[PDB]
Amino acid sequence: SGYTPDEKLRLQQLRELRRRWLKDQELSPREPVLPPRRHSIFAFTHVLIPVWIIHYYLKYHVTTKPYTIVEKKPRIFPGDTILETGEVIPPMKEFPDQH
Amino acid sequence: SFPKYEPSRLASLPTTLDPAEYDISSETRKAQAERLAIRSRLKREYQLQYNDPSRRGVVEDPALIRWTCARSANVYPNFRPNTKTSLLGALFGIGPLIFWYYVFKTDRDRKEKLIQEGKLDRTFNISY
Amino acid sequence: DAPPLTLEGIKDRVLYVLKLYDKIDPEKLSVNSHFMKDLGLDSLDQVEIIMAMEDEFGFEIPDIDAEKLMCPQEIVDYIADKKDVYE
Amino acid sequence: SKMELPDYKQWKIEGTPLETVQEKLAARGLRDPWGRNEAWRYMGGFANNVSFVGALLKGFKWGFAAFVVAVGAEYYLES
Amino acid sequence: ITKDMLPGPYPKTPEERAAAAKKYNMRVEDYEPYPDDGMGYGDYPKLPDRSQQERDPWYDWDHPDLRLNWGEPMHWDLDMYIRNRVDTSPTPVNWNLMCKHLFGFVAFMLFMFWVGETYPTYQPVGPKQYPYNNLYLERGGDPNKEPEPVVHYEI
Amino acid sequence: AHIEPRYRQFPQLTRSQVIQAEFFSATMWFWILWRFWHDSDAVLGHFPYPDPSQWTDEELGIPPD
Amino acid sequence: GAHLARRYLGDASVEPEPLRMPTFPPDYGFPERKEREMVATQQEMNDAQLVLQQRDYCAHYLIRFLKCKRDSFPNFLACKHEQHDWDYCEHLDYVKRMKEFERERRLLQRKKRREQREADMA
Amino acid sequence: GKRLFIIKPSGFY
Amino acid sequence: AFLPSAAYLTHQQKVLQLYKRALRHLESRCVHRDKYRYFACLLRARFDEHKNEKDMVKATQLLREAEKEFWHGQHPQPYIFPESPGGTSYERYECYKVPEWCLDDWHPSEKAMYPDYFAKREQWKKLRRESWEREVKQLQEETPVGGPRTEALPPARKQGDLPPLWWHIVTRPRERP
Amino acid sequence: MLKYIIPTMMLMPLTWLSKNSMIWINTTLHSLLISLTSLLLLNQFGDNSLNFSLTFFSDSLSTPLLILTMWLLPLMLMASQHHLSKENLARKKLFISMLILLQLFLIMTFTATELIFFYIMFEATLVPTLIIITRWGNQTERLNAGLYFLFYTLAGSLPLLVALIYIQNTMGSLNFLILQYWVQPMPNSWSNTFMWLACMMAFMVKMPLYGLHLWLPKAHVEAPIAGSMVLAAILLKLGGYGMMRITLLLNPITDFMAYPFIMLSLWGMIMTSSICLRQTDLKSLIAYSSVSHMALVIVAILIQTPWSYMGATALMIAHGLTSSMLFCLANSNYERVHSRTMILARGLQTLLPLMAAWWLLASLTNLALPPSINLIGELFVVMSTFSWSNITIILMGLNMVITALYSLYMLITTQRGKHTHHINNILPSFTRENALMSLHMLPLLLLSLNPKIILGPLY
Ligand SMILES: CCCCCCCCCCCCCCCCCC(=O)OC[C@H](COP(=O)([O-])OC[C@H](O)COP(=O)([O-])OC[C@H](COC(=O)CCCCCCCCCCCCCCCCC)OC(=O)CCCCCCCCCCCCCCCCC)OC(=O)CCCCCCCCCCCCCCCCC
Ligand SMILES: CCCCCCCCCCCCCCCCCC(=O)OC[C@H](COP(=O)([O-])OCC[N+](C)(C)C)OC(=O)CCCCCCCCCCCCCCCCC
Ligand SMILES: CCCCCCCCCCCCCCCCCC(=O)OC[C@H](COP(=O)(O)OCCN)OC(=O)CCCCCCCCCCCCCCCCC
Ligand SMILES: *C(=O)CCCCCCCCCCCCC
Repeated sequence: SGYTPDEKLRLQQLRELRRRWLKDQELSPREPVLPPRRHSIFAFTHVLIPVWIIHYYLKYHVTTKPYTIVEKKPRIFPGDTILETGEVIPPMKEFPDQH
Repeated sequence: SFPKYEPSRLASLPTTLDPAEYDISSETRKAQAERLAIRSRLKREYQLQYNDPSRRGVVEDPALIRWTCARSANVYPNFRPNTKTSLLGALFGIGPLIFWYYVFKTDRDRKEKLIQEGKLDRTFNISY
Repeated sequence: DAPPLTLEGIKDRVLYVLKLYDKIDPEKLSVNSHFMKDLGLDSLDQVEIIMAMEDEFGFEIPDIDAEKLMCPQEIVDYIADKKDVYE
Repeated sequence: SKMELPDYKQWKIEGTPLETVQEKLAARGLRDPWGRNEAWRYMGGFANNVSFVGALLKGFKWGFAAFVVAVGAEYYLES
Repeated sequence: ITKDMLPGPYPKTPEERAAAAKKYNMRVEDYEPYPDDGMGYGDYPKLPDRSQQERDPWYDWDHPDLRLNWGEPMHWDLDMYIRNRVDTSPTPVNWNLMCKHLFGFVAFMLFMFWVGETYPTYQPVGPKQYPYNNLYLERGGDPNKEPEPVVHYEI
Repeated sequence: AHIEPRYRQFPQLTRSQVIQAEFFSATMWFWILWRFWHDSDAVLGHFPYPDPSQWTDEELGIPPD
Repeated sequence: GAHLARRYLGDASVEPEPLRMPTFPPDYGFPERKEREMVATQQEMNDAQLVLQQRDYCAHYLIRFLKCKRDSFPNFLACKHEQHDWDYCEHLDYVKRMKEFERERRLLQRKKRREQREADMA
Repeated sequence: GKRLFIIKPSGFY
Repeated sequence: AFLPSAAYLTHQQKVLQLYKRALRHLESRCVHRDKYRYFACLLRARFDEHKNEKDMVKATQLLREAEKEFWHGQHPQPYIFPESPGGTSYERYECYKVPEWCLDDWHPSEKAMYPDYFAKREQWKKLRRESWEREVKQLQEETPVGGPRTEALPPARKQGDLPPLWWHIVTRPRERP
Repeated sequence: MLKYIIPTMMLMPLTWLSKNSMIWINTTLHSLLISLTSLLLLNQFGDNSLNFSLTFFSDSLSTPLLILTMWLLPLMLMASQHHLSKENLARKKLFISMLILLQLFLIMTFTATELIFFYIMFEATLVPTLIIITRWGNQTERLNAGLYFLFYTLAGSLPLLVALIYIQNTMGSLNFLILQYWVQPMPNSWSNTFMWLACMMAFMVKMPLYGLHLWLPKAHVEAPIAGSMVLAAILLKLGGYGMMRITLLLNPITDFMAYPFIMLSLWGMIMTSSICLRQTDLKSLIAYSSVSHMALVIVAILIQTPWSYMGATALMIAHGLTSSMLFCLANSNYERVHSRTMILARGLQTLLPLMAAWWLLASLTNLALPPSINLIGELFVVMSTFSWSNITIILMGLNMVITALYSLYMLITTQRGKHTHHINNILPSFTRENALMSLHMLPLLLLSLNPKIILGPLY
């Protein structure tokens, strides 16, 4: 067995009222009635102004203080020429060639 | 046959395996009808206030106020100092205090003995 | 995603599933065809019809509601009530 | 608007594994009433899906052809 | 809310038990209080200690998030048996069998990591060799001291 | 135009998604075969593993007494 | 990996213990045994900032390879020859370590045969 | 079309 | 057991709930549709064998050991529908189900944004507050002494009267707001 | 300090001569001007404390408590003007007079150069607080809560009076500046043991210590919102201030007298956080959270390392702002649902999204999210207690786990889940409420930028 006739009548009436409610939930074609209110600007305003700001900051307030920007010294190989000195690094010993 | 399900405190017995669910006797029918009647009368008493257009507030639950007043405000008037409560108040009240006292006292006596002998390595410790 | 259901589309899909069930001939079937009185089906058949509705529309009908849907119009009305169609 | 559903007569289970299921049920006198509901899954475009070695070797033919072309191009490029 | 709707002391007479069972909106035969061992429960009902997860999720509850109704006597540990917290629902495997299998698996894995620590695998090679007395100055050795010469040979 | 949903049957495909799927499967197999051609050692082996049992005693320094 | 079975399921008296080996002197069995020559200078691999795990006896090929890798930027597929030279010399060092293992294992065999011959004689 | 009204709490304040 | 209308579960309802749980857990065990269809017909045969059983004690015993059968042979992670309780999408959109009375607290500058909606809402609120006293006196004249026995609600009997306690059923939120 | 005492007294004719619709606006405006003026106390030096007169001085410990105190008065006036809207005009002016007078007592409590003046002001702060709780408290329990609040403090503090007059007769002075140079070692004797107890137990009650905290989840709950704000934000910190002054004199006897109280507070921060896990009252949950946070300040004062004092004064300021904001959020829901039960109003983020953002940020500061000064004080106390004993890291970490648990449990319970259906008087958030929340939270977040002004005399 299924519903009683009272339950089917109540579901029918609630169904009609529910569908009227949901149909009233639609918008009008005039609603929402609102009150009355450059191609590469991103790469300017989000990079080129921050690189200016951060480079000014790092150049004249951070690198002016000691050990703030400390850098690992550049790697020196046999054969290199030092720019600060002009000193040429002597190369390695000639290899006991294996193959 | 099949391994029987053994219910635990944190894993209860299912409704489909409970032997008291399949009762057809009239005392269980009257108990379940009376429970449905209580739940239905409380349901009606709720949803008359809940569906009221004039009501704008809190449908106050006396069961909730009754629960919070049982949880806090009625505990001490329903307290009797007896064997069970005194042993649970001594075990759970000063037990851990004595335990952590002897733990931290042992650890600090050991640390102070190693420090005043120069045995604890304290080379770079200058923040304290 | 998720195109809206209409009562026309729900009724067509429900009758489409019930016409693909071998214990119901399609030429007798209508929306008011009671499964036990008219179509002469078992309660096991009604449970299987509800499970085919669940596998068709993708949501579970609970058993307190599944024991009561005894004609296809009741099923379409229940799927309307739980999907809120004709907004 | 109106989504027109296809024919319900076109989903017959002959030629599907539902046929083998109904044969192995009718061997003991059982009959399946929901096979035509399941029959769309095994027919039409969803029929004859690939295996797993057919799944891994998708694009193997064009990839191996491009490999032949690139090896030939570097063998003709060194000269 | 008023005085005779608040919880009271432990019921001793059956009419006090019936008045308390009427107070907590439940049957007299289903009303059991916590046992009067003085812990401080009063006449509050001992509900059957289930989580709210076991409640019927398809029933139209008055509090659908909590699976609880209005006027229903709450469990003493209702804040504990919420669905955000401790679940008491029936498990497909027994509790003791779960505990035995999990403890045995964890104990067996720890025992086998200890055995494999006691019997480690390696490769049929010697130690890795390093120049300059096993890299004495590189490993922070002081240059005022002179290490023992660690000499490696060809093979 | 967009895709219209179908009922109980294989959906409408775009030519673009099919040629992209085929192109990236072909790119996968071309890259696997190309790197297996040029390297061939990261899978099978870089250097021949020597046999210590076939080593003589003179190169290892084992004096017979 | 059969040597694990020979050390565990057999005896360890003939199998070498990897944490302490060589247990035998490096001249015991070698008349005038030559040393391993270090090609890369200590200051050269100090200035090259090599990892202390990487400052082994074949650091010179690693220095040449890192110099090629720095100098051939951005052509990151340009210096496979220096890399294979460094890998080949690491392979030779690994063969030398295998020779140390087999030398210690055969001298443990020599000590075992020696003490068994001594137990048979005296 | 068939735009539905979205009941949401008062976002003015 | 626990139902809003009935006070118990009948034997027939327990058998049907067992049959549905068994088919769902079997479908979880028997993933492919042809194989599930085969074993589901076998399970239908196992339920149709003891179907015409008129001994209620024998049927109760068969139901009980069939529940033990189902408990021993259930899938540990059965398939749950997503909006079904336990499912991966269950009660997901409850954070978007704002009740209807929150529109009453809007500022008039955002009620002016939807003039026809609130103008059409005021007649719903009017309809509810004229239906209310009639549906209260409808409930008090039909409910017996001692309160209602079941949680069933009676429908409306006259024409022009709305069903009693209809507002929070009709004006409930949608499932996808 | 007279340039702050005199305008606070001039707030009394400002609140009694104001027009009847102007008595909130005028007191709010001029107390905001006093709070602006409070920043002149940041004239601190690395060697010397800012020593004004024979009566008043301010080091870097009293200065953040002063700025927090003078900042708390306009926020208490904003919080307490909605539920006292229907009050009589004379009783409204009496409430504002009790708030102004409590501020007047506190700002010369923290600056007291001499310790018996500190005692007189310190116990003078009971009387407006007692009047506020027992007069403008809401429920029945406010009278009993006023009894507990009065008679724990006086039971602790009347031995403190005898102790301070004994120091006055022995050292010759209770000037703290003189006692910085005339301090003598306090050796082991039973006389000095009870000397230590008489000097410390009043402040242990005021913090509160675990086991003596039973005045607090009734006084903080049964007060009105301005009472709850001042009790959580300043009146617990009077105890830590008095401890950091008075433990100058209690050495070396503190090095073994501290052990029972360190055990009580290290176990009370576990037990009261566990209590917070099972509270049904939201306001009591915030009360036991305050006990849990002040237990760490007690441990940090009793181990008396510099990192511990820095973390303790940072945690006192941070907890003042955070607990005041948590009570104000609790009041913002209590003024809608008229119940302090936490499980009643649920799902409130669906209704009040920006107020739920304020709930989120106050729950994040409660769980000590870095880089807030909550985490700074928490973290420095954990560093110093680890250096004290390495096994205290277990209790500190377990406390942090339970603290995160009850903070986010409070957030999830009140703000998340399905909303309560039968509650329909959930108004939108007023501008007063959101302004109150922001005036708590925005200084608490800006103090993460420059946190050195809340790290005490030995930053
Ligand atoms: C001295 C000059 C100082 C200038 C800089 C100021 C520095 C920060 C100050 C404080 C910033 C937070 C205040 C605004 C948020 C609160 C209100 C709110 O919800 O607004 C949403 C609203 C936009 O949202 P909506 O959708 O419209 O409505 C809200 C939604 O309904 C629902 O809302 P919702 O949930 O969608 O959105 C809330 C969202 C929710 O998200 C979260 O809660 C996640 C946050 C935590 C995780 C991520 C951060 C972790 C920590 C890392 C960052 C700090 C260190 C970074 C440095 C590097 C590492 C060391 O939170 C946020 O978006 C907050 C962003 C900023 C986070 C700061 C940390 C807050 C976390 C808690 C404390 C952590 C430790 C302290 C850190 C202090 C740092 C200074 O914002 C506004 O309209 C802004 C109003 C104006 C704000 C002014 C703030 C400064 C005022 C100071 C005045 C005096 C000084 C003058 C300077 C003025 C500068 C403008
Ligand atoms: C919160 C509630 C509880 C509060 C507890 C407060 C602390 C507990 C201990 C307080 C002891 C009393 C004050 C001591 C002041 C010390 C000053 C001094 O000079 O001491 C050295 C003096 C030494 O004597 P003297 O100073 O004359 O001699 C000079 C010093 N010698 C001895 C070296 C020559 O100590 C005393 O005279 C006695 C001190 C102990 C007094 C014991 C009585 C009180 C017992 C505890 C009561 C606690 C409250 C109970 C009620 C609670 C509410 C119901
Ligand atoms: C090198 C060392 C390596 C060591 C590795 C192992 C160390 C840790 C050992 C295990 C300890 C932690 C795990 C136990 C607690 C787990 C709590 C948890 O996850 O709760 C989740 C639970 C709901 O989870 P679930 O069942 O999945 O939900 C599905 C939908 N209902 O949610 C709930 O029920 C809500 C719970 C809220 C209250 C929580 C109370 C418990 C708090 C536990 C604190 C533990 C503190 C440990 C301190 C250690 C100090 C050293
Ligand atoms: C001896 O066998 C040395 C190798 C390392 C130990 C054994 C590793 C066994 C697992 C890897 C090889 C698996 C072959 C199927």
